[PDB]
Amino acid sequence: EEELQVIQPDKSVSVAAGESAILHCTVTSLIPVGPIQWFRGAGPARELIYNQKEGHFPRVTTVSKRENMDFSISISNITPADAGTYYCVKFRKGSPDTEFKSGAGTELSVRAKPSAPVVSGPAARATPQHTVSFTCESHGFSPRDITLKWFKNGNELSDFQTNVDPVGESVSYSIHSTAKVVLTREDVHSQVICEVAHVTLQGDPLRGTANLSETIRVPPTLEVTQQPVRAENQVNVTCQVRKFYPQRLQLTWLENGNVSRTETASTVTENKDGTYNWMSWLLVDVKLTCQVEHDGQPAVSKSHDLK
Ligand SMILES: *[C@@H]1O[C@H](CO)[C@@H](O)[C@H](O)[C@H]1NC(C)=O
Repeated sequence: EEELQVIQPDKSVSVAAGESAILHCTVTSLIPVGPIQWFRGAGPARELIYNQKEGHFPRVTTVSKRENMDFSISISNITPADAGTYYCVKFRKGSPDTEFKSGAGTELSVRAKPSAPVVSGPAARATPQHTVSFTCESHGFSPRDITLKWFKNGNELSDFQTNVDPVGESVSYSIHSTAKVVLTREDVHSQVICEVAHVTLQGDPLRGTANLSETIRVPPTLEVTQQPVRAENQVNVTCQVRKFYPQRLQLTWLENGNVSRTETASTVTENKDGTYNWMSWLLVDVKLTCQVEHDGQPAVSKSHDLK
């Protein structure tokens, strides 16, 4: 009978997060007498995973009598934090029991899905033809390999920068990406999309969206005119506030620098591009000024004179 050998037939095992991992180990001899123990890591600070003779290991279960020679284990509910190299080790009986021979080790790698991509646009709004940044973020996947793409309404974008961290080794990875997007006057109904592809994903990439309606500001055009009034000594003066977004607009009517009336747009019409239209009118050497404050921005105004 040849001397006891500890045999770990698998150099590496790959498990999906949440599943059970099987770590195989068989010993060739029953002598010398002593327990088999499982560890993660070797040398300094190795972690006891299972002890055949005593203790509680709820996650550990035996995969196989006194002539038992198979010491394979199963570990339930795997997480990325279980990744590492596992060693099956034979000890000689004693108090305490001394180490005798170690298996060659089995590397356990764990597969985790990326989290749903979160897309954030800038803090303040911008007008058409401005460039704005969007950030995309996804965490906790392994392996490190991943693919990130950006789209604006279906067209893939190219102007972006991506980072995966750690650059070094870890159990889970994160991805962070920033894309530069040029706003047009048609973006109220537009959407920016960040999609990630990973092996743990059954064909369909995870997507994160951001609606440009939250980011765009389209300033109103003003137009002040005068209408025929039946009664004499009266003129209908109108201000048309057209094609604006969002719908937050305050309008003050002025008479030679004197506040005649203030108003908030309440019932607007909508255009095909998602912007709104509104109009205010009042019955009146004299100047009339239609003064507008759109979405908390600096007042703009058109002035008009009396017949
Ligand atoms: C002033 O003109 C507007 C725009 O045509 C109209 O809707 C409004 O009713 C007019 N005011 C009066 C008193 O007719």
